[PDB]
Amino acid sequence: KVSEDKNRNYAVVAGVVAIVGSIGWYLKA
Amino acid sequence: PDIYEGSPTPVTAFLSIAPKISIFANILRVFIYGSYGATLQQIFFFCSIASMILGALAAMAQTKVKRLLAYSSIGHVGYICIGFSCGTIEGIQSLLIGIFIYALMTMDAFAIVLALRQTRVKYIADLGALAKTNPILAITFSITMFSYAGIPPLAGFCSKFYLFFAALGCGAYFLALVGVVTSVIGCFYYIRLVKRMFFDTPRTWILYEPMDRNKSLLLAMTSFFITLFLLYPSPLFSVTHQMALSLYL
Amino acid sequence: MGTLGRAIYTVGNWIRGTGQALDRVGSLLQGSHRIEEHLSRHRTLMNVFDKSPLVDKDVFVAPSASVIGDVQIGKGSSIWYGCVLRGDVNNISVGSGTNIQDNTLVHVAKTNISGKVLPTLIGDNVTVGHSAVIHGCTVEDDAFVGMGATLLDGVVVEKHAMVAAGSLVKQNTRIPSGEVWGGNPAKFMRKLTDEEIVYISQSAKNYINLAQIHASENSKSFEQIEVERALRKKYARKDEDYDSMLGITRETPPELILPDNVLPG
Amino acid sequence: GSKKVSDRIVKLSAIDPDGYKQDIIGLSGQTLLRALTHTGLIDPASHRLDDIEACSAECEVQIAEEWLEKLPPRTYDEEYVLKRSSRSRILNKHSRLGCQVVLTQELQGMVVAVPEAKPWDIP
Amino acid sequence: QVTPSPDRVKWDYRGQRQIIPLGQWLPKVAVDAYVAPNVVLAGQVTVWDGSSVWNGAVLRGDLNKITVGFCSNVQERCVVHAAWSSPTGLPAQTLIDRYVTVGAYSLLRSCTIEPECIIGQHSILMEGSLVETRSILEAGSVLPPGRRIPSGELWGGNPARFIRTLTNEETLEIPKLAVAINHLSGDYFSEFLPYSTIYLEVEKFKKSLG
Amino acid sequence: VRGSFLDKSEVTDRVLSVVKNFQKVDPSKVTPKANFQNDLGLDSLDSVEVVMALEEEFGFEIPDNEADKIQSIDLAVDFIASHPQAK
Amino acid sequence: GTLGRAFYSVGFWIRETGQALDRLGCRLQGKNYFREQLSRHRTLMNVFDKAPIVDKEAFVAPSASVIGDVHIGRGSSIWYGCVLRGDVNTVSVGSGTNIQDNSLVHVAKSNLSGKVHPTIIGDNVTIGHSAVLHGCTVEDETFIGMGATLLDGVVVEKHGMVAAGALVRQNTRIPSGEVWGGNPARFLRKLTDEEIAFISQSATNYSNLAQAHAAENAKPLNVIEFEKVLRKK
Ligand SMILES: C/C=C/C(=O)SCCNC(=O)CCNC(=O)[C@H](O)C(C)(C)COP(=O)(O)OP(=O)(O)OC[C@H]1O[C@@H](n2cnc3c(N)ncnc32)[C@H](O)[C@@H]1OP(=O)(O)O
Ligand SMILES: CCCCCCCCCCCCCCCCCC(=O)O[C@@H](COC(=O)CCCCCCCCCCCCCCC)COP(=O)(O)OCC[N+](C)(C)C
Ligand SMILES: CCCCCCCCCCCCCCCCCC(=O)O[C@@H](COC(=O)CCCCCCCCCCCCCCC)COP(=O)(O)OCC[N+](C)(C)C
Ligand SMILES: CCCCCCCCCCCCCCCCCCCC(=O)O[C@H](COC(=O)CCCCCCCCCCCCCC)COP(=O)(O)OCCN
Ligand SMILES: CCCCCCCCCCCC(=O)SCCNC(=O)CCNC(=O)[C@H](O)C(C)(C)COP(=O)(O)O
Ligand SMILES: [Fe+3]
Ligand SMILES: [Zn+2]
Repeated sequence: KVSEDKNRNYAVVAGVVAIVGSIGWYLKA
Repeated sequence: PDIYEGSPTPVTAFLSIAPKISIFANILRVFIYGSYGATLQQIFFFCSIASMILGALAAMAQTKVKRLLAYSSIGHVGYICIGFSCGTIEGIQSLLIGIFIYALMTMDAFAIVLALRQTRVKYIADLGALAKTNPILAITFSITMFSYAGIPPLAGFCSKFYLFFAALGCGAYFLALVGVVTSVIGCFYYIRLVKRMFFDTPRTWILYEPMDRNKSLLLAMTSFFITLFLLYPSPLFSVTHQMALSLYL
Repeated sequence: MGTLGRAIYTVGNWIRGTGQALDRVGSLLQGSHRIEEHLSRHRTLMNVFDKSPLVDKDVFVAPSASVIGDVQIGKGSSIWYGCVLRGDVNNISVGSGTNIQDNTLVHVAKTNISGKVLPTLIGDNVTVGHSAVIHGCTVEDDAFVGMGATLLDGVVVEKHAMVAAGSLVKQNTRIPSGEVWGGNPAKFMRKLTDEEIVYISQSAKNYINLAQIHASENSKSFEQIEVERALRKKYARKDEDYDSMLGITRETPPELILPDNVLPG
Repeated sequence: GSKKVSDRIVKLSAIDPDGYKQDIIGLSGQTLLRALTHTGLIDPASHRLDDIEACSAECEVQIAEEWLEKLPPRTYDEEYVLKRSSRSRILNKHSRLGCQVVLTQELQGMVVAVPEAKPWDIP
Repeated sequence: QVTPSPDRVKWDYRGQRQIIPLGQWLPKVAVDAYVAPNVVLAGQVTVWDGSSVWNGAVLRGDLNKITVGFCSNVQERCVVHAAWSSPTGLPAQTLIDRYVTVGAYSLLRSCTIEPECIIGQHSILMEGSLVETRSILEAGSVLPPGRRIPSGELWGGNPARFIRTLTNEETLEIPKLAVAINHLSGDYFSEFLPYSTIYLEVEKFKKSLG
Repeated sequence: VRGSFLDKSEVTDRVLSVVKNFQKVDPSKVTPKANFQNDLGLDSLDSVEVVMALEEEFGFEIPDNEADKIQSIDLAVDFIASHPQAK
Repeated sequence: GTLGRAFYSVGFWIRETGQALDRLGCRLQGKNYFREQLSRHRTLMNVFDKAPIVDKEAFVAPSASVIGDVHIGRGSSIWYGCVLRGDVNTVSVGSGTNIQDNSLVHVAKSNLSGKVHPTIIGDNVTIGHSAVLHGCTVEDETFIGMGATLLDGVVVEKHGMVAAGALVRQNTRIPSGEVWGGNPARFLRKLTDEEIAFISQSATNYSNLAQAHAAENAKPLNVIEFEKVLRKK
């Protein structure tokens, strides 16, 4: 129901932010 | 040679490349940008000839891989310093081209050496039957050797071409003589490795552990560059002409 | 945990659904020719004809072994990888401290061609070598059966007797005490020296010790397997010089150390 | 079976750097180095081939002249390797490269001295 | 008395583990070697590049090292074992060198097989025995402890005896047979992805039980 | 050139002299094959004495589990003539 | 054919990708159960399109290995530990034939020694424990003694018998009614009529025993054993 590893969740957020920010960086340049 | 052999192999790989870049930057900006003149170009002239001869002979004497690569690098810095000696925009450009290409070839060679150090490669003879136990690795290492020998159309052919281009024009027929002899000696001791991996049938084989992803990717890219650089060499040619000009303007 | 945890779990559910859909599409592209791997249906111990194997507490039975029907195995014995003990039409009895080596077949008969049909009786402290075939015969205590040997119905191997590796022992042959027989057909070769009797005993006890480490490893759960995988990876190499710089001494964990009775010394 | 490993076994004695004598075993037709590596008297990892081109005298042994007469004379390359590998750059007259000595039935009972191991494992 | 345990596993859903570690002794399999799914490798076993181990074979390195060399094959239902020591006094590891074809149903214990040999089907090689390079053993051969097969010869029988000397063409054929068997093993290797999907079956079997 | 073993002839002469001048050995039974106990009238204490004398003259210690085999002059010379620690 | 193999290969790419995606999804949820070492043994295994065709009335022990193009007839039985590999050529087993525990029925792995012969086993055949059959033909109502080895090109004619532990050399023909044994296999004696009766009756008994073992193995997997293995400590 829930992923409990907090550090893993934060790393997942960081990877998602990297991917989305890279897409936006390409798009707006 | 002693420091290169005795240091940990990653140290040897790092020392083989970066300090040369930095110190040639320094040499260009001190001497080329300064002024005592013909004396110093003669310094580098005599040291280039001495380095080519001694590197070729000593490398021919070596039975171990690291020492062979060390003496090979000594010979190649002789080839490179020929460009500094002739004191022209094309001389500086050729010196820069030689450093770039030697650095990428050395990176390729030391990626292979580091991959093989997982099974403690020490002697040239330890490469026996490599064309059987890892065919694509034996081919990759063979391309590096032929590039080191300067066989066209591999990237290594650029340094040989400028060595003779600088001698014939400046009138240096003794330098051209020395270049021919030392190039042939170098080709012999480079193709000795290819013979060991492809022609020999030893009684005992050494089976090597496969390399990690990092070294495989680096090797793959440097191997495409070495084989295919002379199909599209314009960016290096332009960037190095730019750099040679920027020293004075 | 929390809202972020729940959202990541839901996204993982979506990714899993997509992955299994891609696997199904790839299976369709292969023309459905690939027979799918499935849950293991092999039973190490199985009933047949309402006969259950009687196996002592401290018996190593390799998971890949097949013990079927009316089979009795005594204390300290060991059944190794790929062994088949099929006690379906008759009884199989294995004594104490007896090893049945890898890929061995033991079977019985309901009725022999002639004579009194007898069960398969393997005594105490018996060594049976790899890939042997034991069929409806009797091996008495402290006997040795070589690897790849075949014993046919009614064969009796007496106490302190040896059947050489590769031998074919014809039906009703008797191997007397103190002799070694071999060949195809098996025949008398020579007497057994006292040192060879000591060897046979040594074989049996060495196997008793080997069975312990194999039984311990084969019975480990998933979690312990993972723990020991990580521990093995951590201690596979060393940098004792950097440890001395740190002033520490790394010790091998006890779950990676074998008992001394199985070490070569 | 009319052909046994015992037909090729060569009885040998080796004196370790501590001076203690050990009875070791090797096959005829194989090198003295292999016989020495069987029991770890010489580290097998330090000399993995039996080739002079892969030798830095890690296989070096000292043999008395009574057994030296029963061996072929040292080649120029062997003496070169031995001399350069010497700390004092002096050629020992009783030194042999173990990788270049092939065991024969005539070497039954040969006594060999194994010197202290040289560093071999280049960083 | 035969006193059983109520907790002994009758059916193990995982099946027999292929890789059996023994303390720190972990079997080592090259990434380009084929090992059949039901093979058991235990303890000090090394399987090198290009080699193959086929269905039902057992390689148990709990008393000594077991090595399968470059481009060698151990075929169906072979058992390879080793002992602490050999009667010959030489080290008792089982060494299968390169380009060696070990026929199906063969039993090897603390033997050495030199490069480029063929072991016939249903053969037995005992403690301390030695097969020299470029030799062939006929099917059903029995090599007693410490016996030797001289190089370049064809042997056979129970016990094995000299039959004839091999021709050079025959000895040239041996590495070809090893290479062909490696080529066949490639087809089996290509049938297995890096992971199985059994864990999904385990998952649903668990869910149906709550 | 530098060697590692004493010459056989030198070791033979050295051991022969050591046995000849020992205490109770007339220099007439001392042959390069003579046995200590059977042919020299020496008891076990005296044979141990002689072996210990062999140690001083060649400057190194002979293992206790090896001295039990040196019973004559030939076995002695066989031992010291090939031992690298001999000087 | 070649197109079939191309699609089979591409299919593996898609499957590899999907399974990796599933593992990623499990990792995001903190599950490591895909790391479990579970047996990849398949009782029936295909090699591309070469797949075993097994009659519904034939017993195949779960631990047996049937690989490639292998045909098993009605009332036949493949016992525990058996290995049957027809890949370079085919293997066919007739009706009412028992292949006993730990037996090996396979074909030549390579055509180096000539064309690879198939293995043909007729009807009501008995193949003893730990026998080796390699590219041979075994006609109806014959007996192969256990631990015997039959090499390629061998033909065992009807009512032929191969004694236990025999080594029948390549291309040997075993005539009808004859008992051959030893290494190499040689004529021993003629078969008696009682032995023919035992051949037939032993085969019929094996088909009934097969039935019993197939019913035993077909029972549902016990969930108590599963829970015991799961909850171990
Ligand atoms: C630590 C683990 C312990 C264990 O569990 S060990 C289990 C695995 N190992 C085994 O099963 C192998 C046991 N040892 C043996 O079987 C062995 O052979 C054996 C122990 C009979 C015999 O080995 P030997 O070294 O003692 O052989 P012999 O000295 O007696 O030779 C006699 C003779 O028999 C012949 N020979 C001997 N061995 C055999 C055979 N077997 N068959 C046929 N013929 C043979 C041989 O040719 C010989 O020459 P000829 O007669 O003139 O021809
Ligand atoms: C239903 C339609 C939707 C289908 C979506 C499919 C999209 C999938 C696209 C593939 C993305 C591939 C990304 C490759 C990176 C692998 C990320 C990963 O492995 O996750 C890891 C690690 O994750 C990270 O550290 C950062 C990367 C995660 C970010 C990318 C996740 C991809 C899916 C997005 C899920 C988050 C979306 C919601 C966020 C709130 C989980 O943690 P650990 O198990 O501890 O890692 C062990 C080490 N190892 C990497 C080998 C597995
Ligand atoms: C003309 C140049 C001047 C002269 C120099 C010549 C230098 C070479 C000497 C020639 C003599 C003969 C050389 C023989 C080499 C050919 C064999 C070979 O290299 O095959 C390799 C093939 O090596 C390669 O991988 C080469 C890859 C280079 C890629 C270059 C192509 C770039 C675009 C292609 C796009 C992808 C493919 C498109 C179609 C699918 C196989 O390697 P293995 O070690 O046998 O096995 C590999 C493992 N596995 C098969 C399982 C994957
Ligand atoms: C110019 C000639 C033609 C060239 C061709 C150009 C084409 C572009 C190249 C395309 C690359 C194809 C493959 C892309 C997919 C692979 C993605 C890498 C996966 C990854 O994360 O790799 C990690 C390791 O990092 C790595 O392995 C990455 C590091 C690799 C080294 C290269 C970069 C180093 C820095 C720059 C060097 C420049 C030198 C030049 C002077 C983890 O890997 P894993 O998960 O398998 O675990 C390894 C056990 N630890
Ligand atoms: C500077 C000095 C420092 C150290 C001084 C130490 C002084 C120690 C004084 C006491 C030593 C002893 O008596 S220690 C005791 C010695 N006593 C015995 O051994 C009695 C039994 N006799 C025998 O064994 C034989 O008579 C015998 C001839 C010995 C040998 O046997 P052989 O006949 O087969 O050669
Ligand atoms: Fe050497
Ligand atoms: Zn049976």
